[PDB]
Amino acid sequence: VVVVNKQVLLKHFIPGAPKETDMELVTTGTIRLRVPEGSNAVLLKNLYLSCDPYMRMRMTKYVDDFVPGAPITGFGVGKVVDSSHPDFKTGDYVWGLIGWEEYSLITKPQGLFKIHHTEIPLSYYTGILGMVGLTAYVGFYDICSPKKGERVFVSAAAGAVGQIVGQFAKQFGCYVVGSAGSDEKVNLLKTKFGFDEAFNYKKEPDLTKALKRYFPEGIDIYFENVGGPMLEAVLHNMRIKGRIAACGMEGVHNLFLIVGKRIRLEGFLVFDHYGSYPEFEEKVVQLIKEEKIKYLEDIVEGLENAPAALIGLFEGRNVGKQVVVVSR
Amino acid sequence: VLLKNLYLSCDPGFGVGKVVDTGDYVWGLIGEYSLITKPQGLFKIHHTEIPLSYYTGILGMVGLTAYVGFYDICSPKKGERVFVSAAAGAVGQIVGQFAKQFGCYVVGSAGSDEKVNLLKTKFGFDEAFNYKKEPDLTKALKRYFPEGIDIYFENVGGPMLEAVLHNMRIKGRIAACGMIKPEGVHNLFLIVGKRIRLEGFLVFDHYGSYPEFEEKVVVGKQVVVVSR
Repeated sequence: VVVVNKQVLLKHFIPGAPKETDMELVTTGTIRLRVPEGSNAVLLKNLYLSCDPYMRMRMTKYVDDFVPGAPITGFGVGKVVDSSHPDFKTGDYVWGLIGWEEYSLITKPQGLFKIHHTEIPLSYYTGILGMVGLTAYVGFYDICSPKKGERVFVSAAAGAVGQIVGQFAKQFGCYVVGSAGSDEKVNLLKTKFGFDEAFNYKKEPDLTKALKRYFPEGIDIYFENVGGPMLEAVLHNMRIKGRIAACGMEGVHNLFLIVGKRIRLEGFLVFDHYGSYPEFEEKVVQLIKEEKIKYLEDIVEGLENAPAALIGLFEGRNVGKQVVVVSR
Repeated sequence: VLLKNLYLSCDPGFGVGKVVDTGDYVWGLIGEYSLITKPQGLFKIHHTEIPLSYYTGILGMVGLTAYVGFYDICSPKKGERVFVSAAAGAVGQIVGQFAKQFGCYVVGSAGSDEKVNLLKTKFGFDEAFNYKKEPDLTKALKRYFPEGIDIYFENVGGPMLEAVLHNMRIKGRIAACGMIKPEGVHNLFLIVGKRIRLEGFLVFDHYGSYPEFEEKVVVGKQVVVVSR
């Protein structure tokens, strides 16, 4: 039994900006609808794919590089078509690292997360109930060591992770301000996403002065997605014993302030915190069913459009988390 | 307290005195004699058997800075790989010896051969180099740390910090004790993929840790004297 398996490949490594033509759709590839006789594997029918900003790095030659001539890979959601592994069976829904294709043979099924809540749209497990949401959870609740009433700044706040960090922070009793690159997004953070305040970093000539304006008594917590001058502007406006969770990130000349302000600047990677996933799924499903958290998805239909969607996200032309629908 | 002042330190003041109005020896922030309105700034010197002068440095603020910065902020473990900038300075020298005593591999940085060669003899450093006869600090640190750096005791900043970040291991730790528009660091994103903790501290928050500290093992740490 053989079926068409369209794929989106990385055409080649790149050094500036990315283009639709750095990827290619191939439609002359096939797949058996069975896992190899003798492996403990699972074959997935892929439903949804996430476009996440860290995927830019994988296109240039210390995470795992993409491979030229092979399917682009990334987080997504699938249905189990066939499984010779004890922990999965036909019809189970899962999320994990999958190919940019219609079908993925998962050789190591233990890298998959079981979706227990098939009653909440499955595309959620590409973001808020996925890697993105789990990033925000561990970055805020763990790395920031927050306390009620503290003063929180989120850069790229309009992005998928930032929006979630801000709502966890508002829910925690913090004062919350956020940064974005367009008026449409600054307004949504206030009107959709519960942020106390928000500005367009591009309307502002002096980021230090801007942050002063929103934080008269200074900043306790910075959720960092950006770096550079924005970081310098935070350090100038940071309070004693403040905390910076470095989730993502030219030059910073401001660091000596870390000494006199007793600042903790710590990087993390969501990949170390998979053990926190079951707790996280429980909390966030509950918030969503309680209608206490808000979430917008940018939905693009068809693999054929995935390259454009990814480049769209890279440029910041998305509004809320960017999702590709492969099928059903 | 009216104190008769015995010893003065020089950092960038601290000293040791005797209580006149008694016989208690103390250390703390002092100015011949000093009137003290607020005396919580004065600590007792609970071992008059050790020479008292040492309470301007190694049994004083300097030593306490090294202690809390290394034992607390760096979270060290035996066998880890430690780099100390300004190693020849009063704090650095002490950090390095706490680290060697803790079982760590220890390398240090200084600005003159007299001090470098001093660090690699008297003060027990495994390695030491002179930052000014080194075109490429990144390459230099690589030379002394083939398997990379777990811990950086930071006194300097700038390009040295960039050089440490390039050479730092996963989950490494930087205790920011001091930093000399300053020079930029262009390297910080490495903090993300390496899961590095970069934390500043000020000894002034840690006066409570002093009793603990005092109970310890048993061109110089320079004490200017005043009396007998």
